Amino acid sequence: MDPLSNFEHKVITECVTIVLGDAIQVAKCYGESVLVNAANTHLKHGGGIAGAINAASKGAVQKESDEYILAKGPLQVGDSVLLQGHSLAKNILHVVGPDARAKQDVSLLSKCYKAMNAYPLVVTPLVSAGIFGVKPAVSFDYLIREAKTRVLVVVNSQDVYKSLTIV
Ligand SMILES: Nc1ncnc2c1ncn2[C@@H]1O[C@H](COP(=O)(O)OP(=O)(O)OC[C@H]2O[C@@H](O)[C@H](O)[C@@H]2O)[C@@H](O)[C@H]1O
Repeated sequence: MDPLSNFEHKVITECVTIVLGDAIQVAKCYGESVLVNAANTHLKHGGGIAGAINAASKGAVQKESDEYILAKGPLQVGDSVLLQGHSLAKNILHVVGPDARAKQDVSLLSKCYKAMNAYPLVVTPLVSAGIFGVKPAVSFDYLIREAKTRVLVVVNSQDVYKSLTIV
């Protein structure tokens, strides 16, 4: 009855556990979880996890996101918005990490990860660690520092996983 017994994982803190795998697969195991999307300011879900989440939703995520942006305008870097879960999770928290390519302030990861504490169980990638160019260890450091809730941080690369878990 513990989904983590079926996954390669390491307990990091009493709050945070890191899992090697696919964040969408992990979130599907926890019906009351919130799944984080590593988004951009306009919720245009291209290429990384965001595109996978949109594909998993058969486009419904993008349609919702389109509507949201036209109603409310774009997010600022470091902001987040809770949107529907689309049967992937209870809800999807779209979080806008800093894009190092744009020279944005990496410390805005503090705000990103703080936004997760509103929810009792969160499944998240390492925000800003892919297309956005922030080192996985930097992103993980922020998460570890900020977490005050149950967080499953999920990494799809064994190489990233081992870089973060072997001490
Ligand atoms: N399904 C997944 N499960 C877990 N980890 C994942 C998954 N897919 C990607 N990753 C990893 O999650 C981290 C976050 O990577 P990105 O998705 O590229 O996120 P980010 O760097 O915040 O870039 C966001 C930007 O990319 C676009 O998808 C998004 O529209 C935005 O423009 C990276 O280490 C990436 O390899």
